[PDB]
Amino acid sequence: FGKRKGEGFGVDKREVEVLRRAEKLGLVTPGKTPEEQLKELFLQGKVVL
Amino acid sequence: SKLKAPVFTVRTQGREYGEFVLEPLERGFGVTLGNPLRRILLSSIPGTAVTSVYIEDVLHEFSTIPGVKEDVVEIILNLKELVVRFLNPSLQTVTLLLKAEGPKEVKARDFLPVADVEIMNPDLHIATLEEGGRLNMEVRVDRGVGYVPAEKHGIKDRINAIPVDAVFSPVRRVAFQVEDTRLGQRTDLDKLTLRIWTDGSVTPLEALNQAVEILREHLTYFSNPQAAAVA
Amino acid sequence: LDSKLKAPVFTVRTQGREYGEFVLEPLERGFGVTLGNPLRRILLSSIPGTAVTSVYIEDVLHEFSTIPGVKEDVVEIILNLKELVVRFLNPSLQTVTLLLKAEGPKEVKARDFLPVADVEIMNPDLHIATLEEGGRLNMEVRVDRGVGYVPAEKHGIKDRINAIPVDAVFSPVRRVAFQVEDTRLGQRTDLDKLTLRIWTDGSVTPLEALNQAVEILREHLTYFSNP
Amino acid sequence: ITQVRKEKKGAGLEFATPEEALAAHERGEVALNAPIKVAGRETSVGRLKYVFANPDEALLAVAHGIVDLQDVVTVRYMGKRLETSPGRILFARIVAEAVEDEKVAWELIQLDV
Amino acid sequence: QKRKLQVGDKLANRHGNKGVVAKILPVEDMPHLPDGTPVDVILNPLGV
Ligand SMILES: [Mg+2]
Ligand SMILES: [Mg+2]
Ligand SMILES: [Mg+2]
Repeated sequence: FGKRKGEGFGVDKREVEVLRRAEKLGLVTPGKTPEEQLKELFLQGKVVL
Repeated sequence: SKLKAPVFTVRTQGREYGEFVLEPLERGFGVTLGNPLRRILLSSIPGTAVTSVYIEDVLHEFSTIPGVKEDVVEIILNLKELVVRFLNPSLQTVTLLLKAEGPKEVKARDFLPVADVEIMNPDLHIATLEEGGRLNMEVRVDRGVGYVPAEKHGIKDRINAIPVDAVFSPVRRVAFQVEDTRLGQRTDLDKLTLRIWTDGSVTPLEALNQAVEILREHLTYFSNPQAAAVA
Repeated sequence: LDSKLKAPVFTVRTQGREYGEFVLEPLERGFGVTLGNPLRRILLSSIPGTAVTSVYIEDVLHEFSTIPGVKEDVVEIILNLKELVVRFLNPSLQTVTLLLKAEGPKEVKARDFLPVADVEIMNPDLHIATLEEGGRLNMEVRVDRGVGYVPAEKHGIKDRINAIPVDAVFSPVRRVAFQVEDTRLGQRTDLDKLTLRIWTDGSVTPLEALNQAVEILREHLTYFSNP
Repeated sequence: ITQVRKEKKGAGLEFATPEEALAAHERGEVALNAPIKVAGRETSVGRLKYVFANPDEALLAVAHGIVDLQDVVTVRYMGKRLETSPGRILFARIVAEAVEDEKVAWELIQLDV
Repeated sequence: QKRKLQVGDKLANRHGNKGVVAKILPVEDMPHLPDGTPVDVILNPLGV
């Protein structure tokens, strides 16, 4: 991820939608930043696809 | 309230990598434009690859050579990584001649130079030669598109030549980012960025151009409606 | 290695102004979905159309109120107003306001709306409301040109205090379906057969819709031209 | 596609008029699919906020990201005002188109599960 | 003979998950990561 952040790209719209979905599933905690949530998923071995 | 032509930004590093930005775009057009181009970039972009290999005193792929560490299967596996750039667009095929003896580590740079032919990866390993070890090769490299297995093309120059699996696509990787953007009082607009990694044979920009051309030409196919009579 | 093959034939099947089927074969591997998806996205989102964006009814405060003398509630009338298909005869025209005043026992249709210059109503037999004895309906509807789908809260337009904002269904295209089937030409077995299915409201035909859709796409491809 | 969302944010708050409910949801005080009560009858914000004249509109909205197939909502289908998800409408239309009969198909399926 | 993997060939992992290759997609049809990296293999979760 950090590689991406340095490369000059922020969080994708699709990533936002998937984050909303996962937030409804109770996979990530509400209120955290997109990066924090993506990390929360990544620790569960899951990634946006 | 109709959006109009977006600014188009280009960022290139060498011949290998590129980023292409289009903003602002209407909602959903990041994917609408981005994805088809990616599909075309990964598949239909023409390029070059080794289509055949002849080695002296080698009857087939299943053989080894005295003084050479790598077997022929490995030699071909290495030659399959060879990136060959053609300058003149008219040129279809080139036979690269290599003659070497050891001890030395034979690289792709050791190939005898040809007019309007540039190896984009001279440091690519080919073989490991030992005292007394002698390697003489003729490798046929062709223009082409997509993935054509050795089984399909069966290309053999001379009798003992070995057909090689050919991956023609110059494009190594394609990704596209869709970021949130705004113009004036309009929100939820798309900012599209195409990231293109190639092998150096063709630049990301060229790839993007001919990909766009392929999609355009494909859109030209809707221009001739024909009545379908099931009755 | 050698590859040379013929350009695909575009096949058209059309029933009325409502529906059409579009077949494109043969295509190179994968190109069935390469063409199909963007077109579907464009056909749904970007095709120019008309919609009812606002409604005002006499003696009616909010959307969930009722109308004395009329059986349908305000909700049900707004629904029918969404199914109203209005076609603008002139490109200059952006927005119109259509007035309807009727009473006594009647069944009000879309044809009852007072005609406006360069405004055509495609579905005159569409049923807006039924009025009883003593039933009084006086209403004005705001019709705009736009694209895609805008919920009522997003545009939120009001000409006056009692005007109720309506979900704007702009898209003349009601549905788009596409399917890719494997097809073969000679010894090429991986080729694609593209089939498109488009439902419209009649204001814009499916073929017109597809044509407008592919044009939008081509025009977007020209945006990679000058940095 | 045929399962519906059950949300805990609103969790049975009482409201007088649907405008108040829509306002509460607007502030983020009530989830879209949360089982609230307006005018003494149990309903949800989604049923009030989105009322579709027909399946094509509802699925068009789903296509635009306005709602999700699992959201409970109000859809007008076959002269009936239905509280259900767009997804169940989709299933209904799948069966319907498959058998080429709308009435019989409507009779065969169970929409509410 | 040099045998490439083909449709109907048997694949397995060390945990007892076995399956025959039913489809070989071109790379552009493959699910991919946001960085543009396509996956190699798609295994059905229903097998777990
Ligand atoms: Mg195919
Ligand atoms: Mg509503
Ligand atoms: Mg039933």
